[PDB]
Amino acid sequence: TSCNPSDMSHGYVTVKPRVRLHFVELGSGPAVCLCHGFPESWYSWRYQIPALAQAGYRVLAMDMKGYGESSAPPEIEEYCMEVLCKEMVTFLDKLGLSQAVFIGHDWGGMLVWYMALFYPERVRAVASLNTPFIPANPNMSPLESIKANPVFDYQLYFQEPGVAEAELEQNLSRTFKSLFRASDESVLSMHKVCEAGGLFVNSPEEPSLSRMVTEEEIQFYVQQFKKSGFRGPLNWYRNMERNWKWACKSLGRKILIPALMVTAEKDFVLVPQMSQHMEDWIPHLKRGHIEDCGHWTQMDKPTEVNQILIKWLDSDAR
Amino acid sequence: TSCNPSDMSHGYVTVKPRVRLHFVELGSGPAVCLCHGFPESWYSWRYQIPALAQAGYRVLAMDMKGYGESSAPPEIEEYCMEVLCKEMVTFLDKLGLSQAVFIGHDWGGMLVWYMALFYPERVRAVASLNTPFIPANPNMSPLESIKANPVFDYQLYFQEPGVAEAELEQNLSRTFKSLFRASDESVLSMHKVCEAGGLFVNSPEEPSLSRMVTEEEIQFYVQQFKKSGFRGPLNWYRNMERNWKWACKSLGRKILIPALMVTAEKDFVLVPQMSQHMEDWIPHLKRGHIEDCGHWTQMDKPTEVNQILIKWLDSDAR
Ligand SMILES: CCNC(=O)Nc1cccc2ccccc12
Ligand SMILES: CCNC(=O)Nc1cccc2ccccc12
Repeated sequence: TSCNPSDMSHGYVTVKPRVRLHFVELGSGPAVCLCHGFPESWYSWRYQIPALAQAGYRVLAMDMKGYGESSAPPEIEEYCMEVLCKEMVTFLDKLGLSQAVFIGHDWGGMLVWYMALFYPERVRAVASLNTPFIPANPNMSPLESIKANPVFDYQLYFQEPGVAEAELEQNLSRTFKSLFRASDESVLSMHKVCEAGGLFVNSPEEPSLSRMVTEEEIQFYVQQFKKSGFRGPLNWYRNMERNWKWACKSLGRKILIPALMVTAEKDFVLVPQMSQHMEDWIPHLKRGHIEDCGHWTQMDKPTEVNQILIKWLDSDAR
Repeated sequence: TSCNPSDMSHGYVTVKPRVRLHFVELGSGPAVCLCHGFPESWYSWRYQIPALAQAGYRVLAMDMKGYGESSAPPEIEEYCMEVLCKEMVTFLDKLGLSQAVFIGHDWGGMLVWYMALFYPERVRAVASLNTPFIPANPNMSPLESIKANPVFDYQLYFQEPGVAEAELEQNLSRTFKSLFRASDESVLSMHKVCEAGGLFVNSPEEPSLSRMVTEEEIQFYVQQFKKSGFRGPLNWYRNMERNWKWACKSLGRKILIPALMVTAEKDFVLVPQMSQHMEDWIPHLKRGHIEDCGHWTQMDKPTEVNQILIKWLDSDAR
């Protein structure tokens, strides 16, 4: 079971005069906020939305700041974790929600950890797909940390505004077809990007459609990204100095609320090994692991994600 | 406590191609659907929305078909009880709501009774402000019943398309200032409206502001009615025979779900005596009565409306 955009309830919350956030809503019961990653949409949760609502939950699948129908200001400062988390709290206030279960993937996963860290009174429970929780080191710089591991090469390529924007916007159909693939079907070399010139360097001009996605699904991402482009989505990566300084202010405090860390076996960037020793800083931490699952966790193994999320929600969040 | 439109969560549900239903959403818990009357808005529930949300309820204040941000087709048939009720069922389906407590006023009150009558499985509990539930007599004609009562003379004036629209749209500021008044402040005589050839005859050109409303509140209704006018709202009255024929299909069946009948002492059109013997057709009917309260119930006595609704929701709807 998937989602048809015309058959969904579309909600709009003005968090700031310049910032309006779009979301889809399905089901009744406890509020469950779904936060997608880069370069995604609310549509990335298409298989989770009817499954979680059927399970007995009020699903609020977000269109993150800079994505789809949500506002996309050009400023880099507008995409730091501090302002992004603040808006999500304002989103809960304007909807009359005291608490909500926050589930995130990729960049959304990073947001949900900081939402649980800085606002535990507004987050009932926290779940993250692929993205682990690493407390910021005050004696270590955020720039040299990305330079240390060769897999985060594309991150430095994403820093300069306009450089990644022109490549990703060049051909939207080619962009999502090359990105949304299973690990065995993938051709993207994340280890070396800056030297290669771009991300779709080894990718063909007309790539084949992956087994996880259809032509209709790919074209929805194409139409959504025509509204604002890639500037807003890429700006999430351009706040390494601001995010590090804000995270160092928490230092000592822990995420005491019920947590769930879901690792993807085939994610070569957000490797399952990165999630090690997370229970030292998170006492009520639960785990989930998906075999043959790449980076696009929701699209790759929807049945496995639905099973783990529902089981954890009914036992630890309810 | 009231509602500010810019700070509200705006939801949109496309129930039919050409028909999109707008609503404001606040709070968590059981779904509470609020249905306004003629010539109103979701804003008529401005005092109820924060009160019910604070009480522990998920408030869904509707912009009824033909009002404000909701779709307004010009077809008369599009505003009969049958198609209006079916669209509200589809509204619950697309939002993933199996049940919702329906609270209505005026035409919204007539809609909620028919939602409880034909779709009791989707109506958790039913409440109505001023509007009683009278079963349709298959031997009695709809035009004969309205003509027999001198108070329903204005309904005959509302029949011919364009006639009542031209008067109500002539001066929107005058329209809402003349209509939204407490019974003692009323400048409109609902008797002999056809004889006078208009509703605003005894009413002055520049009417004074009522004690219930401010200038800011009046201007909101003006701006909302600039979008589609009065054709859609007036079409709710132009389906007498269609509503009678559909109601006759229920014949003999009782509303077995929990129900609330709230009467307004000073409503001279929907008089408290019209609600007599309602318990014969509704076995589990609870009552409410507001003294010194005119037709604009929510506006006139907000504190009393909130006290009665919350008390009943906590004991019968939950
Ligand atoms: C929080 C940092 N996470 C990311 O940058 N994730 C990714 C973004 C875009 C393409 C990818 C392709 C493979 C793996 C991860 C990818
Ligand atoms: C379902 C039938 N109810 C109505 O027609 N209600 C009314 C509509 C417009 C103005 C009014 C003014 C006073 C009382 C009732 C009024």
